[PDB]
Amino acid sequence: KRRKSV
Amino acid sequence: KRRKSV
Amino acid sequence: GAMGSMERASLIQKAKLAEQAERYEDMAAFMKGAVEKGEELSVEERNLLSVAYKNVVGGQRAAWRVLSSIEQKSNEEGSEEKGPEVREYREKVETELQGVCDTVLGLLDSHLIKEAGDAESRVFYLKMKGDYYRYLAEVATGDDKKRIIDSARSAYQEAMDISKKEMPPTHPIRLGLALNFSVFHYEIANSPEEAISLAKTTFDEAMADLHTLSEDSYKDSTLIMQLLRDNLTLWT
Amino acid sequence: GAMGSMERASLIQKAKLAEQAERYEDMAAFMKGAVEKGEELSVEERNLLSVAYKNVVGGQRAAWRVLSSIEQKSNEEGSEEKGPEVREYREKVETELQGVCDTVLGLLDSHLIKEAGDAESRVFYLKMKGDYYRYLAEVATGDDKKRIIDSARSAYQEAMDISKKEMPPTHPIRLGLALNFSVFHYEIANSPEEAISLAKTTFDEAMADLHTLSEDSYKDSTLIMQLLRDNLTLWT
Ligand SMILES: COC[C@H]1CC[C@@H]2/C1=C\[C@]1(C)C(=C(C(C)C)[C@@H]3CCO[C@@H]31)[C@@H](O[C@H]1O[C@@H]3COC(C)(C)O[C@H]3[C@H](O)[C@H]1O)[C@H](O)[C@@H]2C
Ligand SMILES: COC[C@H]1CC[C@@H]2/C1=C\[C@]1(C)C(=C(C(C)C)[C@@H]3CCO[C@@H]31)[C@@H](O[C@H]1O[C@@H]3COC(C)(C)O[C@H]3[C@H](O)[C@H]1O)[C@H](O)[C@@H]2C
Ligand SMILES: [Cl-]
Ligand SMILES: [Cl-]
Ligand SMILES: [Mg+2]
Ligand SMILES: [Mg+2]
Ligand SMILES: [Mg+2]
Ligand SMILES: [Mg+2]
Ligand SMILES: [Mg+2]
Ligand SMILES: [Mg+2]
Repeated sequence: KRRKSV
Repeated sequence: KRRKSV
Repeated sequence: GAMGSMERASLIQKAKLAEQAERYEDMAAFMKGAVEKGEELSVEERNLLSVAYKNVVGGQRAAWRVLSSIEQKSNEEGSEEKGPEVREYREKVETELQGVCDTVLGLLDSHLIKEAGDAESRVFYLKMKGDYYRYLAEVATGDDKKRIIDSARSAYQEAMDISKKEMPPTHPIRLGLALNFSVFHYEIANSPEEAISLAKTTFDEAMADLHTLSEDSYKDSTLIMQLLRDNLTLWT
Repeated sequence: GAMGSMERASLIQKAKLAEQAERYEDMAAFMKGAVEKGEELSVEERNLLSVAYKNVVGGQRAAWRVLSSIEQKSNEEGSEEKGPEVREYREKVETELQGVCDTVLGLLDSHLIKEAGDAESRVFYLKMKGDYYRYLAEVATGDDKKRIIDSARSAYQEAMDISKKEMPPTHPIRLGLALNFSVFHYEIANSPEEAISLAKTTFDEAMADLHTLSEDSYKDSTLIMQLLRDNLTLWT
């Protein structure tokens, strides 16, 4: 539910 | 499977 | 610097060890040392560098958000005055975070970016530059917030422009850059629409190019495509 | 020291914040600062202190074991010579670990232990002293290994003697001390039998005293009793 970044 | 310590 | 006396290969070797040991601060210090050798980074090395710092700053960011949420709670109506401590400690964490970001930005600027001529290196580094400015943007509340944000934007955009020109839509770095840039749009630049359009378009263009990939490359791309999807799902 | 200018209560407040932020190094630094205020620690504060350092050293220990296992592997017949790096980095991690242990031991010795007059504080601190000497023992390979081990032993024993005299068998600190002391027996002092007897006896004596406990105290004790049980299960 936390947006993803990479 | 690692023994516990506290 | 600190690592001036260690062999570049030893620093890399130790960065890999620190990684295995989940000692990301060490990792990052070894990689910074390696960067500071002045030689360009190989792909694996840039990956080590990115991973090292991403982890370091990822821990500071997470800590910062914990403290920030605490701090905002202590600023709510009816919240007991707890003194300066929460703000102070958030500031301390934030300063250290900014110092990591500055360090990375400093490595990118001295001199990873200028020497990165292949798209894969250049885009990678610009992505990282976008990321670290974005992490700065996350904590930025002052009169430089806009400039920090647009430095993130500008680095992302340049990385997007090169990646679009020079990399297949399925390139993990392209995908990862888009993913992050879209997150920048979403939560930094207050452009959820652009964030969603970017994540969608990126995902869809990657989809349409999956067919050109071997099974190993397929698996790399779809992994990041999934993160795009996770964000699309979250955001829509 | 570093924290000489911060209020003791601010250091405690910040130790709690760092804990929430999982910033255990900060936590430990704030608590060391608090200890260095010279005032005895309350129960909660000693708990913060223990937690801070246990986490710090727990990360170094885990990293150390990763690196140590790597290092031993690179010392196997047929293992390619990788240079000094693994040993060096293990040494670096180990040194830092020892420095944490030394720091804690130093706090216990200056002057937590001497001022700890209640069994709960005294046993707590001696347990910690046993623990940190045990962590030293874990990495000790030299001519001080025996002395380090018996310093662990001696601190544990004194803590066991007081706890046995002064604490109910179900006391979490008593139980935790026994658990650790039994682990010391098991893997430091090469006395698996004593480790098992201690863990058994401790568990059984705690069992027989559960009845005197409220539900909250019941839950605290059984939690550690379970760790005793986990070790008994592992070891037998
Ligand atoms: C500058 O921003 C860097 C991001 C952009 C997308 C992603 C980049 C990061 C790393 C290095 C890699 C990815 C994944 C997708 C494998 C991780 C995601 C976050 O950090 C890593 C890059 O992948 C590489 O590194 C991995 C290291 O970790 C292992 C797991 C050993 O597996 C390795 C992969 O096989 C290798 O391809 C992935 O290609 C690109 C570079
Ligand atoms: C010197 O060695 C210290 C060990 C010996 C056994 C254990 C001690 C540690 C702490 C402080 C406590 C225990 C458990 C069993 C709760 C944890 C186990 C490892 O670290 C903590 C002590 O418990 C205390 O601290 C906790 C902090 O974390 C929360 C979860 C907030 O819950 C708190 C508990 O309610 C409180 O009782 C437990 O009483 C004793 C002191
Ligand atoms: Cl602070
Ligand atoms: Cl080293
Ligand atoms: Mg630095
Ligand atoms: Mg070049
Ligand atoms: Mg190309
Ligand atoms: Mg110190
Ligand atoms: Mg006293
Ligand atoms: Mg008593």
